[PDB]
Amino acid sequence: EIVLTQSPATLSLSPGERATLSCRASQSVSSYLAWYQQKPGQAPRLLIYDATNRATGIPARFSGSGSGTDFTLTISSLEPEDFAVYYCQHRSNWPRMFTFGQGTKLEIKRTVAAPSVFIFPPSDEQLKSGTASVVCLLNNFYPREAKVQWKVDNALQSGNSQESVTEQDSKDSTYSLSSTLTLSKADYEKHKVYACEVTHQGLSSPVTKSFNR
Amino acid sequence: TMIFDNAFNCTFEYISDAKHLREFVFKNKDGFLYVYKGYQPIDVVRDLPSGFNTLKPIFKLPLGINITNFRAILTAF
Amino acid sequence: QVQLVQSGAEVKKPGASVKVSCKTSGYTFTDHYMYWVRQAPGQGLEWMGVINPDAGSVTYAQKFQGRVTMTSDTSTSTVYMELSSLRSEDTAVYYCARDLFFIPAANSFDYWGQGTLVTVSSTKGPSVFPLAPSSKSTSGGTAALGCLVKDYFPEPVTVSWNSGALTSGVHTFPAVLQSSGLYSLSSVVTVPSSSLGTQTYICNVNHKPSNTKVDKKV
Amino acid sequence: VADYSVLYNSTFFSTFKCYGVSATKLNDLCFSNVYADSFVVKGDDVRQIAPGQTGVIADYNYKLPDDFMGCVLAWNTRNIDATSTGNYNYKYRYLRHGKLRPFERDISNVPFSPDGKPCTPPALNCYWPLNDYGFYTTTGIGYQPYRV
Amino acid sequence: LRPFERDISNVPFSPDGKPCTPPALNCYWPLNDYGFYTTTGIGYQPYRV
Repeated sequence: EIVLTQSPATLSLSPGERATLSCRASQSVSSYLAWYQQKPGQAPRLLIYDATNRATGIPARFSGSGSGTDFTLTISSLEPEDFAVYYCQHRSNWPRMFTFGQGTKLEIKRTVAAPSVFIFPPSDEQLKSGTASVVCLLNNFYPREAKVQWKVDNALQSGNSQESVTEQDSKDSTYSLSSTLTLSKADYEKHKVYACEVTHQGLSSPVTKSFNR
Repeated sequence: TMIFDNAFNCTFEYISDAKHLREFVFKNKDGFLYVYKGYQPIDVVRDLPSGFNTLKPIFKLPLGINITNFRAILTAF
Repeated sequence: QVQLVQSGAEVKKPGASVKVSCKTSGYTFTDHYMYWVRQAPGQGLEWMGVINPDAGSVTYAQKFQGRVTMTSDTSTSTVYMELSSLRSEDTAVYYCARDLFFIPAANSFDYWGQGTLVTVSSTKGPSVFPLAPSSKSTSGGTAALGCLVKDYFPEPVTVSWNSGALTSGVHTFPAVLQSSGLYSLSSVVTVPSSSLGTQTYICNVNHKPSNTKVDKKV
Repeated sequence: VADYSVLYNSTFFSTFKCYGVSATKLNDLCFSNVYADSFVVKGDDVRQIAPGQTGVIADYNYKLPDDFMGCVLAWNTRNIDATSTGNYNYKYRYLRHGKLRPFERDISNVPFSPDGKPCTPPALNCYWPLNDYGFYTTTGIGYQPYRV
Repeated sequence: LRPFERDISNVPFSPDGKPCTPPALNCYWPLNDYGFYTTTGIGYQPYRV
């Protein structure tokens, strides 16, 4: 089947500029391409069908183009309620096939903020039941790039750490990250100095916060 | 050199250690490799000489392998 | 107005069959192609799943050929999907969308449904474990708290602070699938250091399937 | 159980132009469900019914998709559905907001108007959205009733 | 196959020749996992023969 490849896969722009979304196929397919607009949390919505006709309800700011193998989506004016992921669907001819792409995120461009570094030591209530976990707070950061690494006696740690990132806020246009280091009950008392390494682009030096038990 | 190429999935290891006309006939039936052997002192170098040369079975290793080819004769002749 | 109403959540064992419907209304449901999609968490959806409601012709994908079987009902105007051999990577939200063209032709999707969250795992319960408000990490004039919940897979819940009183710092961290097979919810709040001790900060759990509400003070 | 044999033997077809696949593959490949159509064009409207052609009939009367797979069957009816006194029995729509979709039905008799405020048939800027063809028998080869 | 034979292989499957890649349209994997569980009926159970 014809696969769809998206090289950019991301587009960080400000409300008011023009979008440069792309959707490239593998072979020399026809113009039977259709984009979509799926708001995170809501249901997807059709944007442009057949790559040459405007759908119903879509404003005049959306206008797609492309022919054969060079497709692009050019938005006239970006709107604050139009920042979502856009998927393009490619259809075959004979065996009623339909193929989809990967999607391109459209985040609102904002100035690089300093990620607030905070660490929470585990409470005595969780130590009685085992599975001690340390949480490191990383909020108020624009770029989705943060390497959260623990310092197990001036060493590294991986595999037992899972990170969760929230969506872009609508008030301050910031993100939130929370990492959890899954450990054991008998293993927490083996070490005393626990630190959280924060690697951010806007920070000139990696901020390291530790606590003494 | 073809033996030491790769040993990904190996099984059924069986090493039996201890002019000229040595005839061999291979038969694969129901997953059984029948091997026969026979010897006859000849002197002509043209082709297979006349005779009967009753063959004797030597090995009957099944191996459960559907054999379809045979190659890799000796070299340095 | 054309609208497609689906069912709610449905948890199924790893090996049983799932039956999810797709009720359509607002138009003449006689000549219209019905499709089915399911966006996996982090991944995407790629398969046709087109079924003819009027006739008895069905079409499946290549990866899902004998595992999914669909049917239609011209009387109730509602299609049914039957996906057997549920794997651990198919637990996502299933959607059913119509087509822009009629049965002889084919086009993109125009009218979407609402979603059907399908999960294939075991069930469990949450546990409210408050964090520790360390006074050493209070640089910046403010402080921080937390209501980190333990591992629990079914999460049709929402968090707040003081029954929705405080609306400053309500960023809820999404859950992640740990190695055990459950989800863990995180929720912090940024409050000034001057309000430490005076103002109360107690999260509220509204887990309906478990019928348990534990309110623990940090 | 189709045959596809009563169409290749006779040669009374006006324009036997297939689309999508060839006429030879229609006898071997299986079909899940077939759909037939029936309409009468005004002679010179056969060329407009094609995956890519436009005009006055393939825009708001009978839309054909660009990826259609079938065959066009047209034949003259100058003696079966023709009348010397008048054949005012077939009409067509020529006023509608926006083009239609492939395989659509727009059976209606409401008046036509650019903006809203539904007007009456007797008006100054509002007229009937349909008009009779007017098939005759003493005209040229262009104005002839063809059944497609 | 034939009686008492083995067909250990992992090449892709295709009706005609022209050895294809696992990502294709008419070429699929010739093997499939069983999927044994413990909360099923008496039919879908692992039996060692």
